[PDB]
Amino acid sequence: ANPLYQKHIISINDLSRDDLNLVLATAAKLKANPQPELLKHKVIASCFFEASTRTRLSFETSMHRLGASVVGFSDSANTSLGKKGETLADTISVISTYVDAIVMRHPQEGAARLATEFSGNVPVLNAGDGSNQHPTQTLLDLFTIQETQGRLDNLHVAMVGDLKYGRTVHSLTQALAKFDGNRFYFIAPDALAMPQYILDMLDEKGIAWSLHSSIEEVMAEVDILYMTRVQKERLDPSEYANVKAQFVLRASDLHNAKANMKVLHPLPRVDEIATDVDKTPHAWYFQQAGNGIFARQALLALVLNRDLVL
Amino acid sequence: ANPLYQKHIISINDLSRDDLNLVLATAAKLKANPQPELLKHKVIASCFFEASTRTRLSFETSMHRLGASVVGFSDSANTSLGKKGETLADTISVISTYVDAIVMRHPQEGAARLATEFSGNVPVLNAGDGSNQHPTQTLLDLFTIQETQGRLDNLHVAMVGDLKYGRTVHSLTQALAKFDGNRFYFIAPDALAMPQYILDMLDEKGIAWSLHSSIEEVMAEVDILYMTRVQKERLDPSEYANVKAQFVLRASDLHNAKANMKVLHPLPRVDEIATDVDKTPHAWYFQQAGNGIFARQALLALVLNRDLVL
Amino acid sequence: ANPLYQKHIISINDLSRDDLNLVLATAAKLKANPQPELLKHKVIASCFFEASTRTRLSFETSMHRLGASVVGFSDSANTSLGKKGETLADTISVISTYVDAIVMRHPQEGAARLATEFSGNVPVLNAGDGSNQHPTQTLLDLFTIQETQGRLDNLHVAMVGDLKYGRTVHSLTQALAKFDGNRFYFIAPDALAMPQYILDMLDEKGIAWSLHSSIEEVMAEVDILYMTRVQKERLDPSEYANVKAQFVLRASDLHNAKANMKVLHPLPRVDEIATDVDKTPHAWYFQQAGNGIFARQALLALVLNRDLVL
Amino acid sequence: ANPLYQKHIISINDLSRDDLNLVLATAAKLKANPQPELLKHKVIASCFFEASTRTRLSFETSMHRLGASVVGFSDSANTSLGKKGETLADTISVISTYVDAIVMRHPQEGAARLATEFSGNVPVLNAGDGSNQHPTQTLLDLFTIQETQGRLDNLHVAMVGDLKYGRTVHSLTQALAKFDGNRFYFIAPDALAMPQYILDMLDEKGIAWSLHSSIEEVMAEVDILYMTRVQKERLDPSEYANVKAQFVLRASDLHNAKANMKVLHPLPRVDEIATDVDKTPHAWYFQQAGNGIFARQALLALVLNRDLVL
Amino acid sequence: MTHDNKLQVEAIKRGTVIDHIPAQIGFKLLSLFKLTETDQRITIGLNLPSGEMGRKDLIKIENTFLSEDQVDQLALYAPQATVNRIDNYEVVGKSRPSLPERIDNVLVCPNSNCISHAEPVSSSFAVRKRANDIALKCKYCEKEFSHNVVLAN
Amino acid sequence: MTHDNKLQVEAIKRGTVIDHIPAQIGFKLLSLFKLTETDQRITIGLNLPSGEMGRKDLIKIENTFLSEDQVDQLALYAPQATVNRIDNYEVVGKSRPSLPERIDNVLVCPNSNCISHAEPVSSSFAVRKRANDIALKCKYCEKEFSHNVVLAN
Ligand SMILES: Nc1ccn([C@@H]2O[C@H](COP(=O)(O)OP(=O)(O)OP(=O)(O)O)[C@@H](O)[C@H]2O)c(=O)n1
Ligand SMILES: Nc1ccn([C@@H]2O[C@H](COP(=O)(O)OP(=O)(O)OP(=O)(O)O)[C@@H](O)[C@H]2O)c(=O)n1
Ligand SMILES: [Zn+2]
Ligand SMILES: [Zn+2]
Repeated sequence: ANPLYQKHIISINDLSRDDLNLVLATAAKLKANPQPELLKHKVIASCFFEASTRTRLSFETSMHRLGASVVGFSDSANTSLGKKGETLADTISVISTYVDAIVMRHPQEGAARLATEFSGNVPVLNAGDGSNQHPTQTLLDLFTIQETQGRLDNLHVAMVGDLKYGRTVHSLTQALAKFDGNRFYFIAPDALAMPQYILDMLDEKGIAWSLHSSIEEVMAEVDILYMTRVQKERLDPSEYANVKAQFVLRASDLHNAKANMKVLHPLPRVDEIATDVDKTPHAWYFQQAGNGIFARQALLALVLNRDLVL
Repeated sequence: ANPLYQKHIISINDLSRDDLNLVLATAAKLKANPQPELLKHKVIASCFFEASTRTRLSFETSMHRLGASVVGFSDSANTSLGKKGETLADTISVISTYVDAIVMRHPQEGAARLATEFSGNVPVLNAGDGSNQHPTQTLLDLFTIQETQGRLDNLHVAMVGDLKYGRTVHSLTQALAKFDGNRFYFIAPDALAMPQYILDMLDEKGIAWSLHSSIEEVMAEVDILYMTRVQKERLDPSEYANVKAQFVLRASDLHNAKANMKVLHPLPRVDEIATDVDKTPHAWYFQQAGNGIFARQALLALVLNRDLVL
Repeated sequence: ANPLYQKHIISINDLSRDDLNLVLATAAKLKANPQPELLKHKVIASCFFEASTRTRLSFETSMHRLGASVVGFSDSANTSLGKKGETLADTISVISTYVDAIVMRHPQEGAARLATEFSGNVPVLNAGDGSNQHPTQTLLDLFTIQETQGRLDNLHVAMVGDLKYGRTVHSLTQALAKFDGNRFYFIAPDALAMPQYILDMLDEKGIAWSLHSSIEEVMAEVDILYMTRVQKERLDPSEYANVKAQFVLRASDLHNAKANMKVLHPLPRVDEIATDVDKTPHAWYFQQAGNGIFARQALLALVLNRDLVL
Repeated sequence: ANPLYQKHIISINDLSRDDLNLVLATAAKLKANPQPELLKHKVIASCFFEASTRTRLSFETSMHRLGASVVGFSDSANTSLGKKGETLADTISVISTYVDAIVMRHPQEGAARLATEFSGNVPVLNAGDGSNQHPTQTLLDLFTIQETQGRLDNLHVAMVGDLKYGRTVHSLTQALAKFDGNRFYFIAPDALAMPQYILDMLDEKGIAWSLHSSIEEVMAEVDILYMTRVQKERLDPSEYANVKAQFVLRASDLHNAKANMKVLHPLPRVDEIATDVDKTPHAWYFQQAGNGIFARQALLALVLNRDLVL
Repeated sequence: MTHDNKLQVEAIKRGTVIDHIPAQIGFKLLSLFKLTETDQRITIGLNLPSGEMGRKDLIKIENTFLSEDQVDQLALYAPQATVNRIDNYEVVGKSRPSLPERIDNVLVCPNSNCISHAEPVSSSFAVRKRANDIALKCKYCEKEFSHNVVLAN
Repeated sequence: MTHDNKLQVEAIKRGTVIDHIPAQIGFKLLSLFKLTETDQRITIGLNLPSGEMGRKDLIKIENTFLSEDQVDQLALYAPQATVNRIDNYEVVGKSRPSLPERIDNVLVCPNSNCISHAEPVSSSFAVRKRANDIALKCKYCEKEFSHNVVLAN
């Protein structure tokens, strides 16, 4: 039976290097020969207690591409749950009484791991829990670095944007720190800097990093430039505007990019990457989102299948 | 490969007579022998940025009757998209990264044709764009005129109701003007008259039409009586009431109808067609809605299939 | 007592030429020599069941410049009275035991006239009742026309915009038609034209009216230009934007107007009057809104005080 | 006339040391020997386009203790003016024909300064405009500092909390920097620290400031401790809860404070000041909120009355 | 030389000379058609004397030949403009603008509900001379308007 | 009338010549300071060869004399320009721009929450600290930004 069989994918900190490679090699195989009936007769719950369309449509398409049925809800705007004080332990004790895996997003951190204490043997896969984890976004980003760069080690990865509160850059720095010789360049407004617990883990593992203030200082050496959105309310209107709105990428800036460099953005991008970047070979944000299908498919294939045929 | 293969069905003005016949003969075949696995393994997105239940349940049942999977959202009341300024070019560049056709309704006119510039090769089929087009409503109406009348040319078609803002009567007059010898009778309150660009196209094609003030002036000669709803806010409460609420059909009025005459209404009907009309042989509004399934099925079969088996 | 003492002020239809001149006479008196303790110890109720803050502040400032007390409310999506179940008739029956006069604006027509049968000896003054009446707007419009032109007879008044649904333009035409020799020009989009009843009344009185298509064709002969706001809901966006080279006024258009020509507008003036008009001498909408204070002081003074010797 | 007679009160930046002392001088006079008929017959407008009931009740009570009339509104999700389409400039242009003074609080910065160009000879007094200014809060803070300490020069003032976004702490530092020899201690979380512009201004004036990490290290030397509320949205829950052993004040912390040390807070004080402080002699936030009455009486009295002999 | 006209001004070796621009269209066209985004010498004349045609404007742009499509665009604006190319010190071709079939980019849809307004889209209108006017049909809306309504804006 | 030519065109009688405009600022200045809404003959030369910048722009507006504060409004765009005022073919005056104290109308407050965006008021900024690099403070929201930032959006 494969290692991931019937596991809960709750946190990146819980997956080993080995675990991460396995998911990535299965994604590569399913992207190459489809397996449209692998999860035939499985029913999977898509519980989005917090609405997230991008993530939901992606997760359910990939459940659909392996042959599974989907039942579920998207809420934030009412869909009767927690109705009349019903706890989340209780909702999950009732949903696991009839679906074969629960995919869930929830506003509070810790909610997917609590689901785990009540779901019996139905695997729980986390699609986001407040400001804590989002594994399936890190799996798709990793898959995309690997497929475009050929490797996951010895990379020069720049992380540009709001690094203090960008929940995805924090997990991608932890995943990449599992591999060797990567070098990190953080480029953030002072108010939005990469927190200490990250930096402290990088130092302790002997991994190199450095802060720069503009992308021009580092463009030439860079393989993956991962942009994040600054949310305008983490700053006031005039802080955003005043001199910090210059963590914006444009085509002109890409001149000296290595031929292999790729630009990644978990999306919505709104300001930070100008529309003229789209026409360049380095724009890989949309192809990154399409890889969400294979990464996500691979996790559901590995978790529901004892043995995998390939 | 069939002409419609992998086309975007955005506007009626873009479909030829030939194109319209083809869709209608395929609807007739699928209504006669079902093809429940024709779109097996296709996943289709049902994006209703504006909610429309009638249209959505119809479109998804017909995707289900050809074997396809559906992922999608209905919004107007929040489902997290346009979240944080995300443009529609960007949402479509991400949805076409994983579904095989996009069906979409949107509040603004032009939105399905914009989707087309960003969807790559995934066909976009328009389920309504503001006050502009709704092809799939005109295809189902046409199918219903054809199946009940035996032809689409040489008809006497009366259009009764709010003709100024009824987006469906405007497209059905353009589609029917593709065919020969049809005669139009418009019966509208003065405030709700058939706009000039319509009349001007009919004149220029040498097609006959005329305005009448009551259905009794024309009942005897009529084959298709297409009723539209007046929306009470296009008029004030007392304008509606005062003498213009007499574009209402009742059983009594049908006395002298030809035996073949049919009453069509895209629905909700609320006032305009009295409940006693339902028991008559001429009431075809509900059977018109059921034909939405075959018209809609035919378009998805023609657009996703290179060659069709029949 | 004065003729209006203790009278109800509900429709412009109900005030004779003479009552209209009495009000206007008084209001010039109060403007000139103010009497701030005239309604000392009176308590007026400002029942706005429909919010209109401009009208509410004008009235409450009128109440306080005559030294009266004010209790009341407004109700955009809020506060209890009329409830749903609790009738307007019972609301009024209870409030007319507490106050000395009731100013009310309600969304349904005739609400003020219903009120009159429940307020006892307490006078009720209409501030707007659905699309029916708003007499205190007509009273300030005539006061501004009389104060700029010197008379209310023999005027060339142009009325422009939504003549079909501006309640103010319907009223101002009835009131100006009690005075003699007035000539009316109605420049409106033919979908939004003056109702046949205003016109049929005007021809029974022998009054002269003509309809025009753009202000530029009467600019030369006109005394009062009464712009109205075109209500874009009663229109299609494309319809709204289609009309000629519009019916909005700009200073360039004014280069032919007589020196005593004044542009009036009940406000808001989103679009139809450009800012450059504000600096010409013909602009008088803001001054018109200040005369709202003296017109409503006048009405309250005559209704609540037995005879007036100012 | 007095120097502030008919002046607009918009930014603390615009009032000289002398104007600040005049206001404070007057307010002690009105507190001592009240003059309840000073603005008899004046009508002030309380335009709160943004609700703040504490500030609104303080001002309207100031208006009524001087015998003035009040018309106006508040607008948490409600009442018509400013509309969307109707400009602030046209709202003010119309209201300044009705009243004698306008107090206004608006959510966008500079709204009060825009107003000033449209109110004619009518004075406008700012009650808050986005994150820019709130001069009547600074005026009562200085009145409380002058009334407890005896002077406004040579003070050791500690400012604590969200120094980056408290508009009140930015203002109070400008105003105290017009008086001489003041020494400032700023105890803030380094993510929420005093902007470089307050500090660069303070060094151009030669003023002494130092930054500290917890109140306990300056408790001993301090005269005024000005607590601010830490705004938990501009923070992560875990960040919010992480800081030291906090920057909240409790009586235990006060056991070293000088006898004349007073704790001030603009209010609300959810968390940062514990209830046991309320009973110590150093607590002065409630008394500070009562001085709000005498500071705003003073401003209104000097702006609307030509010279004052109390 | 003199009855003024030339007094020393710009004869060019090769380029385009747009002449008889109607007065005030002259600056529209530079903006709209983004003619200054070049390094080549441009010499422009505004409110140029034209006893010959009232008053006019004239842009001279060298070593650049603005053709076919680019010329027909200008017709909505300066419909009586004669473009002239030059390749060695004299007129090698005079070209009047004819109305095109499509006008891309420079024009806004009057329709405020049209999706062209909020999106990364280049505007595009189909042109139709309906005697008395040119109607312009938007490619997104499919709403048709008088060219006077669209150019007014 | 004097022997013009296009590498440095010649003589207008009476009026203003703004010379030594950096490349590509000339059109910017025409559109921004609305110089073109006059009936006077303007002559403009773009990307010309000259006095050492190599390549420059130049604007000639006959009969208009724009001065002292008008010239100063040109300062963060063309600080090294010269505004010659001409009368009867003689350069009777040579000004250069200096930093103004107020720059009305032309700029846009980068602060998305100030009220100036939405209304019939024109922008106004107080200017601070010459050439080591300028600060502009909005009249309305009293927020101070770096000129580099106001000069993008
Ligand atoms: N070496 C040259 C040759 C011609 N031109 C310009 O090319 C234009 C072409 O006009 P032309 O055919 O030479 O005589 P016109 O009668 O002025 O043309 P039109 O019939 O339009 O008046 C003139 O404005 C002239 O300035 C030029 O700048 N340089
Ligand atoms: N009647 C005149 C006289 C001069 N000029 C213009 O005036 C400008 C410069 O004035 P001038 O002092 O005469 O030449 P320079 O000494 O080179 O001026 P500078 O050194 O400041 O460039 C030149 O571009 C010239 O075209 C003009 O157009 N019309
Ligand atoms: Zn359009
Ligand atoms: Zn600003």
